[PDB]
Amino acid sequence: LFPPQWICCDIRYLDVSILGKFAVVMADPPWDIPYGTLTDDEMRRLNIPVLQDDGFLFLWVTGRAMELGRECLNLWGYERVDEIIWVKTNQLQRIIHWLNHGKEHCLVGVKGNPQGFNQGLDCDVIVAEVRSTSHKPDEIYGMIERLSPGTRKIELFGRPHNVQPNWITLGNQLDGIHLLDPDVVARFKQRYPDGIISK
Amino acid sequence: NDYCQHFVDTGHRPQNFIRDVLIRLKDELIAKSNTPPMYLQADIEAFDIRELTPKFDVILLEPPLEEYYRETKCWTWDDIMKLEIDEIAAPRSFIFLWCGSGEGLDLGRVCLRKWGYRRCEDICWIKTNKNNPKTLDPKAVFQRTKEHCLMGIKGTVDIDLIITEEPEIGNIEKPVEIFHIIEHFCLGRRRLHLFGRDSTIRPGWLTVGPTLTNSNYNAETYASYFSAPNSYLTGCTEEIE
Ligand SMILES: CC1(C)CCN(Cc2ccc(N3CC(=O)NC4(CCN(c5ncnc6[nH]ccc56)CC4)C3)cc2)CC1
Repeated sequence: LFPPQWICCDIRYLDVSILGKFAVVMADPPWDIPYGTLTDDEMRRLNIPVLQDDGFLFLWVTGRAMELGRECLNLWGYERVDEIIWVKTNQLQRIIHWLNHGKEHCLVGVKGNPQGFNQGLDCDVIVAEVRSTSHKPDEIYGMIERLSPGTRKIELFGRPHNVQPNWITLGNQLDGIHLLDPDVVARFKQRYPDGIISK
Repeated sequence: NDYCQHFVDTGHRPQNFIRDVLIRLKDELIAKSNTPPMYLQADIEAFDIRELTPKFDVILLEPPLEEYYRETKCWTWDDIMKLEIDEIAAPRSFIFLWCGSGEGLDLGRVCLRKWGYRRCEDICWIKTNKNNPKTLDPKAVFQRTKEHCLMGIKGTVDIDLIITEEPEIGNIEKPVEIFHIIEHFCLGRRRLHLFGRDSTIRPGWLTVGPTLTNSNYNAETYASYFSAPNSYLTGCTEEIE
């Protein structure tokens, strides 16, 4: 089901096995380092490994999560094979602890033996304007679509604007449950006959 | 405007379109404070590092990675990890380590931890290709257009980006700007550059490398530049009368 889909839930507790396998996973976690944060052990316990067999993980990091995110990436069974940086500009294409930070990092991990992807189409730098705070640039999606066109993709810790075709978006600030893929709608009803996700 | 789509369309890397890419008393103060350049030819694999004294406030480490020779002795991370960097680093000191863009971004972090540092900055050298609108690493997912220099600290004005045009094939030089970023930190005066070259010799720095053609290093002479009353200067203050 190509059009946007999403699930308001706590990713800590949702049974993500109902979602099937994805070619690309993206996460922009609320690293514990102003909103609902997760602890490092909670981050480590996320059931990422079920989400994929062969494919790519995109994982945004900052600060000390630069190391912690590498740890999680490895724990979950990926190899870091690239790292994208987003150069933050204003509308006039000028750049926005010890140094001022002109960039944000997104680790790229691979799992299994993915085949049929278009590696090498884009380059590891994004140059794009800041929108709201904590908002990743839309260009990541075009990059991810060219890398792996038409495939199933899941985003973790998304927010309303993040919903995209071919993507299922999980986040706690989303508006209810909107699912259109039959295989998912089936497994959802079976695991959650009453539309509530608790333990 | 979507500069990733545009790179896909025309071959211009997104960074080509960043525009614009006084602290003058500093720099002059730095320049007054700089020791005479000192340099020493040494095969660092075969060279007892401890023979370099006194302990350094800043270490810039630029080992020749195999990936630097796309179309051209390479040091592996295996080799680099075995360097005894903690033996010549001062209790409070700083390391700047050039890690490339591949496995170095991980193995370099292992080195920093192995030698006793915590990373506090990741400096990115973003290479524009305005003058020539890439054969990829096997594991690569994207075209690689940058290099990382990791900053580590141990113990108690500038941006984390350097933008320049990609050097000619087989030019392994790193942007001189890295030196400016380091000097503007005002971290102390004993500064070591491991795997430097004749071309990187510079006031304020001790350069050690296998390809240096001449040497002038002398431990006692070097040490004399930091004896009292000069032991603790940042490099950003006036000389003591
Ligand atoms: C490109 C960047 C600069 C890179 C770094 N990063 C840092 C960042 C900043 C803010 C946020 N969050 C802000 C927010 O308000 N909500 C969420 C989204 C839904 N969400 C949850 N969804 C399901 N289960 C949950 N359990 C507990 C929370 C929770 C809480 C977080 C996003 C996430 C990451 C930003 C972009």
